[PDB]
Amino acid sequence: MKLVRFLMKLSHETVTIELKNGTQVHGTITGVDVSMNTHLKAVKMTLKNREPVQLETLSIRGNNIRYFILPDSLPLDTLL
Amino acid sequence: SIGVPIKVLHEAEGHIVTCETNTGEVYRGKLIEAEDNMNCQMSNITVTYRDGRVAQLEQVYIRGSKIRFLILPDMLKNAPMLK
Amino acid sequence: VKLTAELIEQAAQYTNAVRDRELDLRGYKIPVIENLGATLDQFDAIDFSDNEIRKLDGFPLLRRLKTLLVNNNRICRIGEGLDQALPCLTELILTNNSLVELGDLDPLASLKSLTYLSILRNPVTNKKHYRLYVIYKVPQVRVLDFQKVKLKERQEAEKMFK
Amino acid sequence: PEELQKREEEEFNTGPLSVLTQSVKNNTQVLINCRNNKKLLGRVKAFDRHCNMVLENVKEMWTEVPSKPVNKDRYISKMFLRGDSVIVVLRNPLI
Amino acid sequence: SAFDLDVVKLTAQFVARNGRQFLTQLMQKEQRNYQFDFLRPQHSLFNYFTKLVEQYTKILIPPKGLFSKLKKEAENPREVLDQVCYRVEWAKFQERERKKEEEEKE
Amino acid sequence: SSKMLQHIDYRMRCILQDGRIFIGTFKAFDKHMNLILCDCDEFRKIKPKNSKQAEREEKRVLGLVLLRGENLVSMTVEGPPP
Amino acid sequence: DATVYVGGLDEKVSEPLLWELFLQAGPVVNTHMPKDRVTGQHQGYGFVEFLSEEDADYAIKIMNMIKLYGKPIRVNKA
Amino acid sequence: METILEQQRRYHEEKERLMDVMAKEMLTKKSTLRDQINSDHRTRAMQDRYMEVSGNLRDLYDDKDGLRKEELNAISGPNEFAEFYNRLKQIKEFHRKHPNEICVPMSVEFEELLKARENPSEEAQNLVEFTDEEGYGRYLDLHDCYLKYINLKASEKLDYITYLSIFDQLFDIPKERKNAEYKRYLEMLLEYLQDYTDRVKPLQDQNELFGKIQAEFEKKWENGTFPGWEERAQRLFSTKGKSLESLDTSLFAKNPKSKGTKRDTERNKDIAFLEAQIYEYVEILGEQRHLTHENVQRKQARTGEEREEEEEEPYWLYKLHGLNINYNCEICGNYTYRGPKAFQRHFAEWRHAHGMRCLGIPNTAHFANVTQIEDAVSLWAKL
RNA sequence: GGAUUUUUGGAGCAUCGACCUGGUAUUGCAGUACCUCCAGGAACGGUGC
Repeated sequence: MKLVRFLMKLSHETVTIELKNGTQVHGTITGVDVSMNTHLKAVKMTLKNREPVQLETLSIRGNNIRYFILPDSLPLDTLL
Repeated sequence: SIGVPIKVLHEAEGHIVTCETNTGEVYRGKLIEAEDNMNCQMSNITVTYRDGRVAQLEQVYIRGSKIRFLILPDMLKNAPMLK
Repeated sequence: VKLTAELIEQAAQYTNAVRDRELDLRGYKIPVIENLGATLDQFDAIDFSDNEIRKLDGFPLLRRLKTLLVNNNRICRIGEGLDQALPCLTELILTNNSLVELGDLDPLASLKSLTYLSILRNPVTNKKHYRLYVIYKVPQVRVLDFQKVKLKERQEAEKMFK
Repeated sequence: PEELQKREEEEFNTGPLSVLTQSVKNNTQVLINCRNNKKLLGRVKAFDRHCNMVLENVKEMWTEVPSKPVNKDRYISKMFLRGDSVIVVLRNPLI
Repeated sequence: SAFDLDVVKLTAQFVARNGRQFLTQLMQKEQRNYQFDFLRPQHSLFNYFTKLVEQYTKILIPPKGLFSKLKKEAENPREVLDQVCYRVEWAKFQERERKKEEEEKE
Repeated sequence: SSKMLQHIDYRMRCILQDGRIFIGTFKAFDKHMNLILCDCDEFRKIKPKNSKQAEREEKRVLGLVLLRGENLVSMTVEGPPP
Repeated sequence: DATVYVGGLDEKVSEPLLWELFLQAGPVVNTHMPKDRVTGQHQGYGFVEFLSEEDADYAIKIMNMIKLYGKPIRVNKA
Repeated sequence: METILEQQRRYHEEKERLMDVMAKEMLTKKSTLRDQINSDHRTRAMQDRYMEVSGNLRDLYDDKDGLRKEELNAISGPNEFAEFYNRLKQIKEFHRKHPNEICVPMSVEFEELLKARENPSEEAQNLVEFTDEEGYGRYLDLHDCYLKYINLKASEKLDYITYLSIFDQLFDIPKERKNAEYKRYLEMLLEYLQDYTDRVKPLQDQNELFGKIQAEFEKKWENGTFPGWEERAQRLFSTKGKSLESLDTSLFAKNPKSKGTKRDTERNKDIAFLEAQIYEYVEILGEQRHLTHENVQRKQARTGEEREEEEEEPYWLYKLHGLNINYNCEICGNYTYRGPKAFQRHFAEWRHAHGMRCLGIPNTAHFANVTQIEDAVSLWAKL
């Protein structure tokens, strides 16, 4: 099975998406598509050796995201 | 189908646009014909080579794999496709 | 009518002729400039034509601003904390003001990144040695009242008031 | 359909990702190398055809130069890694 | 109604510093050609003027802040919570007494 | 869903892969993460390369800009539609 | 001044019945009974407009002890 | 300004309104834990505002002792009152009533039906001080602390149950060394536990509890709080025994015990204070830790579906009938009518009769199609 | 939805834009890359190696 369907079934979860170019955005993921497009609201983004800025809304692409970090209160058996 | 930025880039042919390469070079010229895969064919192009040295080349063709951005002129801002 | 955030949110913000973001606020007659922090540093030029601002003060911390247009007003006094709020100021348009004394331009030398200034149509320019005092106060300004600085004018400014 | 799912199961059990099938058989920790020189040690809970892995109780270690670089590492409870940044996947690590 | 309220507050402040019931700073003002309709008890504003005079008299207490400082109401949240619980218990007792009076009337 | 079309024609800032940020009115988008930013301005930070020099960001306005999806990293909202 | 409001009437009372009951004290020029068109039932109130204000006041003053269907009907000036 | 008369009475009225709002909040019943926590936070904010108002009113007594000699004097009086009445004799052209003299503090200390929040506490939110895993004081988040302990220990042989069993000890032997790098994680865990204890009970006096904890750490924990029957007296900083009380008193002021060690009372005093605060937070909030351990055991023992369920908790009718057509009726105050048939039905109505009775024209059939007042007057005069 | 143009990896030197001084011709109606030339100083900055 594809792993995009497990990531698409995530709403109102405070996750942390680490991008490829040293960027890490931690926030509540509000929308996910089949192309791994992560639309989050009220997130905090920290770049490579930069100050963590805060944004009201962010839309990270699928090819620009490198890794994801989910909370510990998230079962993986029901999402797969 | 065809995308709306792809249709905006195809409708911008015949005017002076400015494509940007992946190595930092910006080539500004008259876009003769465009493609759906961001292929920019421009005449009277001005290459910069990421150092400001703008040389005048003729019949340049930049592929869509290295095309980072495409500055369109302000005359196409009132297009009905963008609404 | 006082200036608030509703007057700044309903104003027309677009691209000016100098390829910069400018918000038009002409025809308001605001007696005091306040609550200008609603732009979230998304503008580079602020126009304040046809205003009744008696003192140029109350400016929030804006780093993206690079041009100030305070022409056609009645500004008699100038604020002192202008360099701490606009560190990237480059253009200053203070034409048609009520400046009479030469000490009003003494906080205006606090801006280190200022290179453009306009103090035309003012009673302070009618006094003697006004341009020499303006050159000796702020040496970083390169264009004063649509005129470039001179080396002989800089020598006369460094020689005078010794 | 069912035949495509059976072909995908055969390609996951007998193909190159069969060592990844060792990650879901005995729940053993695997070592995955990233593009930013960060080695992640941990078992894989879910996988796909595009090498997208779901790691549980993973430890990500890397070398950061302040001199001599130190082995600064972190421990995540649950994480997801895309297949584009995966370089080398080791089934049985040393330690 | 701000001027009438200010005049009533001034009358309550001038009447609270009196040394007698009839020898006040407002009884002599009635004979000094000063029209004050709030001094008569027949008006509806007299009930508010009496409450303002009672508040001005309670503001001159020795634990009201003239010669002493309150420490239980100003430096003890537990005492304020106990006072709020006692006020809630008194309100519940008053509601129970009102319910008993309504049941007796029924 | 339609999460990408909800922020259409607004003053959005998209971060590029090279570190630059293009702020403009994103009027048109596509499935390939393309963006058509009218009156766009691109800002790129420059390295100080010294001990006492500060970090500056050169910003240049281009107008209508067609940004592809291979260079765009993340897009954030910055300002309401005028 | 010549209109009197009658309240406290049941829903079973009709407008010719109210006109015949109001005719015992004086001739009523007009009788308006507001009722809901969705349900077809009256609201228990009506307006009787006579030819003069004195006759309407005499009809409102003499209808203080009227009982219809066990309910007392009240008359007020409107 | 009447700072002793008007300002003190205003502060007393504000304190009485705050006490009445606190009594109305305490008398009302609660149904949820988050709403009760928000009500407790609003009551703590109101108590802090009342304490600030009492501290501001308690300092307005310097000039009162000098003004009480002139205020209580019977020789003065109506002269200054007549001067103040002449000063208050300005223009009364501002015809506007202000009923918000006492109703505005009553409405500011109240809540609405859509949101049970006060007017100073309208911007307060329970999501800005507590996480989703805590549950507004129901449980404690210990995943990040367990991850930090697993990163510091550099071993994957410690699960959540083992970390909960190691964290449950108060006076037992520690799992790591006292002079190691575990104290930097223990200080952060104590700072998190102190914020969790301060967030679980906002109505309690945190300053008095901190002063009592500091007094218990200074007077008791620094003088041998754990007696024995080397085992008679133990030191928390030096981690060494003592034969008797006299030897411990002689070694308490020693040179290795003051600053001649790496775990003396000079540098390792803050770590000992953080350990004492963590022990006090574990002893005071042991029931919350037991509830969090039971919730973690219930989440670990459940399946995937049970964990997912626990984690989720018309123009045609207006054009054919002649509607939407503006018609002016000058008889009934130049009213508007949206139909000819509607105007013909409203002409023989009570409103048109009441409009025509003002001019003196009786309600007849001759004035049915009359619109102007002059034409109706001419038709009434012709008959 | 995984195989060359966009979404599961290639992973001190060269040049341009300015800053300040003198001579020099054009006084001209357009939506434009750019925009006369020479000489002197610079202790201004970006890009790749």
